[PDB]
Amino acid sequence: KKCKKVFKPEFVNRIDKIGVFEPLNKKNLHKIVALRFKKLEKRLEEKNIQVSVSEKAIDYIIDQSYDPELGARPTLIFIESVIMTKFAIMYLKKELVDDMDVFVDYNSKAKNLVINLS
Amino acid sequence: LYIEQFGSNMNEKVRNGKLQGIYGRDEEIRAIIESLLRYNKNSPVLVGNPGTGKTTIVEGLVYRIEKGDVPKELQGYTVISLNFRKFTSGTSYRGEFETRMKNIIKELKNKKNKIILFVDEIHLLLGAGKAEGGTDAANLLKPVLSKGEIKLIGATTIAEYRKFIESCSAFERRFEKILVEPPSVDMTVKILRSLKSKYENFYGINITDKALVAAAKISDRFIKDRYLPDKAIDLLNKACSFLQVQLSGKPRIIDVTERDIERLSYEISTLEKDVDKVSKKKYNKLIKEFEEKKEQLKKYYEEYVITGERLKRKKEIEKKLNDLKELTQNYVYSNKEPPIELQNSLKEAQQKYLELYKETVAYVEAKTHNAMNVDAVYQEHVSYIYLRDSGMPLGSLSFESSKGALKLYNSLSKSIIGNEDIIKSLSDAVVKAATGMKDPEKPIGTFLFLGPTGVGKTELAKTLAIELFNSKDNLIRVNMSEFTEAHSVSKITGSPPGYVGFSDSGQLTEAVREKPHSVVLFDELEKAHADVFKVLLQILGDGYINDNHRRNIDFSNTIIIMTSNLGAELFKKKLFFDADNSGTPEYKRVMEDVRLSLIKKCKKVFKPEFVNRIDKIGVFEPLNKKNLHKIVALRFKKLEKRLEEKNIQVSVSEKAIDYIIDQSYDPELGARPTLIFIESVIMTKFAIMYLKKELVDDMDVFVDYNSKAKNLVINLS
Amino acid sequence: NMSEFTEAHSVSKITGSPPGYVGFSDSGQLTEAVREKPHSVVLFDELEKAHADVFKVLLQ
Amino acid sequence: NMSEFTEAHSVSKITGSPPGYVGFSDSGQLTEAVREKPHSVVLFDELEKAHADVFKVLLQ
Amino acid sequence: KILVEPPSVDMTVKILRSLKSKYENFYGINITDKALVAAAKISDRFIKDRYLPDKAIDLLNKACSFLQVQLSGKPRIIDVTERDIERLSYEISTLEKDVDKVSKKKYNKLIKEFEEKKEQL
Amino acid sequence: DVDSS
Ligand SMILES: Nc1ncnc2c1ncn2[C@@H]1O[C@H](COP(=O)(O)OP(=O)(O)OP(O)(O)=S)[C@@H](O)[C@H]1O
Ligand SMILES: Nc1ncnc2c1ncn2[C@@H]1O[C@H](COP(=O)(O)OP(=O)(O)OP(O)(O)=S)[C@@H](O)[C@H]1O
Repeated sequence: KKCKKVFKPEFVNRIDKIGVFEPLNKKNLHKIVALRFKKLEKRLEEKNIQVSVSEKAIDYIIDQSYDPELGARPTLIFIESVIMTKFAIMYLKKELVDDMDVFVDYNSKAKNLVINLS
Repeated sequence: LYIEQFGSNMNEKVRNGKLQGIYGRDEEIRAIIESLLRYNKNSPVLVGNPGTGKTTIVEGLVYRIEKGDVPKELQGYTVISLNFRKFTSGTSYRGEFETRMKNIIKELKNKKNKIILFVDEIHLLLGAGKAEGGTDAANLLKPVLSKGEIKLIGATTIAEYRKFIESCSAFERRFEKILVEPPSVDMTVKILRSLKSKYENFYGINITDKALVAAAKISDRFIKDRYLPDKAIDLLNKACSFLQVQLSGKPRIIDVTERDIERLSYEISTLEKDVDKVSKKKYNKLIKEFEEKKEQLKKYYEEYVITGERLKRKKEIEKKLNDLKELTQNYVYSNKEPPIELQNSLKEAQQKYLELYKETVAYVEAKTHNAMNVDAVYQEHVSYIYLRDSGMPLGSLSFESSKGALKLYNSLSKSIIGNEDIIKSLSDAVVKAATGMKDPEKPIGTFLFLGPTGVGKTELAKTLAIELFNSKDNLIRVNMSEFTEAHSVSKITGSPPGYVGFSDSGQLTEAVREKPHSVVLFDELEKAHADVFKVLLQILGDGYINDNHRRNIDFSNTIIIMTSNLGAELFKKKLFFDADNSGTPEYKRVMEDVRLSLIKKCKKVFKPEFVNRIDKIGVFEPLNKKNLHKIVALRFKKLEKRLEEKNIQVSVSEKAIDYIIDQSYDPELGARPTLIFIESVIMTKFAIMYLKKELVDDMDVFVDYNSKAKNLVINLS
Repeated sequence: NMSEFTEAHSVSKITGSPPGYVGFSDSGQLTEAVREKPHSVVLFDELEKAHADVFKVLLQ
Repeated sequence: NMSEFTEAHSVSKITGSPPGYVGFSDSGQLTEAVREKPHSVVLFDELEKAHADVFKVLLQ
Repeated sequence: KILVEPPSVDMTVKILRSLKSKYENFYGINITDKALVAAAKISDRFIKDRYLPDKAIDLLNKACSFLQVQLSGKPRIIDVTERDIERLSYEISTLEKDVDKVSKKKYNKLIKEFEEKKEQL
Repeated sequence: DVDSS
């Protein structure tokens, strides 16, 4: 009913399929956030740092980054603008070896460990 | 036996070894070959990107002929490339040219012999050329190239090939559009990897294999006008002129330090009978300044030898690898006949790459962009050529690689002491950007700034070009109160075609092409027209803005700054008045309560997608009196920079601090006229006192208040 | 970038300048790209900002 | 295609570019195809799309 | 003005069919009649800048010299894949010793495909 | 926290 006001009802005719996206459930975000670390590996594939994130790390992210109303953009911001900050800092001086199986975890301490294992 | 000096020889060049070995392109080669052999017209033309290889594909064809990787109908033939100068310059008289036209074309039709024609640029045949100087648009070969008699191979670029369509629309069905594709960066890695044998034998210097991948991938996200094989190959030839200059003979750094010996010490002789004023104060400085200069001299020559000592180690131990391998390369590899040096001396040679070469890896982080004795190719030396070629000013963010970047938080804290949480997010963004980390299609450094009118909203911003880039030129002031019109949208993206100002490209699109690494202001957003905000939601979202050219502009490594007032309507009754105590119990929770209500205004004026676009929203506290102690004092440090010619050194006691503040400050105007309150009482009368001869040259003005409400003329030596 | 078409003045971006004006080497914005790439996925990012006259071009 | 005639200065696709400007070859765009095929049915896809300057041509 | 009209592509099937002997006898390879009707329908639906009796002929012209590459030479895949065997082995011959820790995976990329490419062969 | 070996 809005596409016949704004979009001049022939557009309702001409378009084959009007897909309508749901807001993101939290069951998807265990995968959608997990996809971004694989795309984060593609930006560190020169550096050969393989960042592996488990669901014990994902749950801390969703609880403190996700509202449904914005559709999980700031969760994305929360990865890049917060936890990715001193992945960059620890690489500057000699603290990030270019071959470490980097892992993220929470001991339910409200505190993060990034685990470096060769 | 045609002369072929009218054009140029082509087959014998590969016989001469000038083109032996070309990375093939099999989807492209057969498109030439399958054009050639049909019953009808036999005219392929290479059409594609200028930045792609045009000529080098046909040069690959000659190598395919001599090795016999051609069908039987294409064996033995010779390409002829054409020297376009010899058409018009050969016309010494009118009757002497066109016999050569008969000499060519009678060898084109019924020769039935070795015949392949090549054209560098068809624009030099049809776009240029007199009717009397040779082939033009009005000459022959138009009704000839219906038939498959003559076999030429052309090379044009796409947007210029569109001139042939609009010229007369008759060559369109005589030549053949063979689309030449861009070579898809991961293949250019395979191209340059095949070219490791040639450049290393061209000039000798060893090329690392990290930087070869880095020569291509960094060329993507940054350089736009050139394209993939030109970017991937020119930089390695531009890696020559950085390495060949420095590694042959003494490097440039040592030459720079030798200049300061004769330039600076020359001025001691220039003041002997010069008992005139202040300039002899340099003798208190220049002797101490030479002690600042000459300590840098003593370290560099000592470090140069140590790096040269690594050259004495590396260049000899690599010669030992020929002993350790070639004996094993002929059936001893199938027999492992020494179990002695194949485990001991080989691993220790690798340990020298694990010890002597890692020190050269450790040499990079303090020798970020130069190289005194380095035969490797590090990735920062590759990206320095990008700094050397692209729109980069001098010493800046990237010139202090990976070590000064942590210290950049300190210098920016020397501008605005207050508002750490804003600058902390500003601190990480540079660490995301200049440190080889993730540069998304999101532009790096997008931040909203909110506060009352007066606080250092754009202060932060100026210093991000004054202190970071050290240039004051990456700043782009954008008066968003000049965009109050609904028509003002076109001032950024340019004008639609055929209309007024289409020769322009847009005001802000043009400035980014001149300076692709810069800081971007947007000054007064609260007055800006609501449909201009509709443009910015894709600028923060994606780098690309299409234009009048439909050119692609990126905003990678560009800090976008979003200052706006929006707070004097909410900071209303001086809620944060006297926040000097900064309020751990209440003040802090007010900053939670305020900022969520400002996001409500971001929902109200902005149609809140900007919240999804902006990385981080910062809110400025108003200035406290503890802030006003040190902050007002910074102007007196820069006061002596403009007034050292005047040589009145104004000293500010702590008594002079609160006299300025307590008559002028409010949280409304954000200590803006307080610096004017400095200028309005004391600073106007220095011009009068300089006219007559009282405080002219060497007079230490001690400014103080003894609760006496007047500046003092108590003066010292 | 469908945020640029807020103007009714900006419709001739897509189909090109009419004759007697500047663009002839530029035959149009979306027109020449599809001729260069007839196998493509043509985006339209933000329709709610484009002007109603730009939508009249998309009707065909 | 009525979609290209939304703007006022789009009449020049019917009667070609006016003389003395950039263009004037292929002297009309309509009224060349009409001269090529003077036994034809001439479509106009919509009519509400066009600027009112275009309709003064169709009155003739 | 004696106007030449375009030849109304369903009639150009008869035009190509009259010319089949001038292509079959020219170099040797038969042309099926199923490809003729499809050669017309690509001229309609897809290419629009060139005109009608060219595009029906010029695709079959490209259909002529396409199979000549296969039958009067090496076929498609054997010619292409053997070069990638030679090109990637050339690229190993450019390396022949590297530093570790990065190129380890690149040794584990190029070398492992040679067993894969030759089993494809 | 960082956990390095
Ligand atoms: N496949 C390739 N292998 C190696 N070098 C290549 C290749 N393609 C291009 N080049 C290099 O590209 C440079 C020449 O530019 P090219 O784009 O090849 O010339 P072009 O294709 O004719 O483009 P124009 O028409 O001159 S603007 C030379 O340095 C070549 O070595
Ligand atoms: N922490 C600080 N460091 C240096 N200067 C400051 C600081 N805080 C305020 N200022 C002064 O205030 C000015 C800040 O400029 P602006 O941000 O333009 O002020 P404004 O009145 O908020 O105007 P806006 O932001 O464009 S509406 C500078 O010229 C500084 O001299």
